Amino acid sequence: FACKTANGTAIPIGGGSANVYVNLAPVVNVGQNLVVDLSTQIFCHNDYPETITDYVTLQRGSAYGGVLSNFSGTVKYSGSSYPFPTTSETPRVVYNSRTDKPWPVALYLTPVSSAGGVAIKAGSLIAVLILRQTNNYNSDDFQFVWNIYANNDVVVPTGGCDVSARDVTVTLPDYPGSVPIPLTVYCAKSQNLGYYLSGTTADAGNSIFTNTASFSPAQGVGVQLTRNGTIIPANNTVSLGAVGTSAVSLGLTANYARTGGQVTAGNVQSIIGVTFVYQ
Amino acid sequence: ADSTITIRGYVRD
Ligand SMILES: CCCCCCCO[C@H]1O[C@H](CO)[C@@H](O)[C@H](O)[C@@H]1O
Repeated sequence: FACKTANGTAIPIGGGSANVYVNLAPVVNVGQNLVVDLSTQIFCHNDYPETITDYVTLQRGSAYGGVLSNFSGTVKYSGSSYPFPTTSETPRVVYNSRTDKPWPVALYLTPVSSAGGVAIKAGSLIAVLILRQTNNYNSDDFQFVWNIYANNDVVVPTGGCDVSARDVTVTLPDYPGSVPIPLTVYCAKSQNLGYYLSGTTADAGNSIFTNTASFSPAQGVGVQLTRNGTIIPANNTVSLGAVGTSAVSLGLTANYARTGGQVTAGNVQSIIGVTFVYQ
Repeated sequence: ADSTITIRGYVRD
């Protein structure tokens, strides 16, 4: 009994440990969010399938690492879902063919927000999985420890909804003018969703965001967002109605807005935060 | 914040 990975590392007969580098594509599912499915990443085989049968379980102590350790989740091992980190060894999976077959493990994240997310830097430890192998022949009891590393920069969604982009940049025409903000949201299942804006503002209305450009900032101007022509103040929940699996647009358009005094030539920049909420 | 929008612009003359 031995194992291989897709990224080119293996653990021999007797067990050991190995580093697994995986491309992450986290998505929201209903009631739980997928972090990574390792069944296409890790494979094992039986060396004497005609005579011996290997028993493979997900040992206890299997946990998230790095930043994700602060979250509770579930793990799908061969069709049934168990709490993650595992506090108990899962039931056995039978292994009986020389051909390398998947280790059916998929790590999920329990939702905690509406559309929130957590940033994972590439090279980060994201999990430590322990595979315990035994048989019906002798008294063998081996450990295969898998250190899962993130191959890429990603945001793992922690909510029941997801955005088209976590960080957006749009460019206005030279003053005066406006431009649409392509930004949509979808949910794993139907949710009554809403969002509100965040940022530093210059007006009593709390709607005109300050120009925080570092070099040659144009004075007298700021940015103001609209939806259907209506100005959106900061910290005021914009209701979207029901949002399902189909992406729904936030309907935002960025416009210039005068702050006070003379408008002079120069750069304009405004960072605006968007937070989603259930209604 | 769940998402961040960066709006860039210029005033020319
Ligand atoms: C006297 C022949 C008995 C056979 C010896 C082969 C050793 O078995 C290997 O392969 C077995 C699975 O094919 C495992 O159960 C065992 O732990 C080890 O990985």
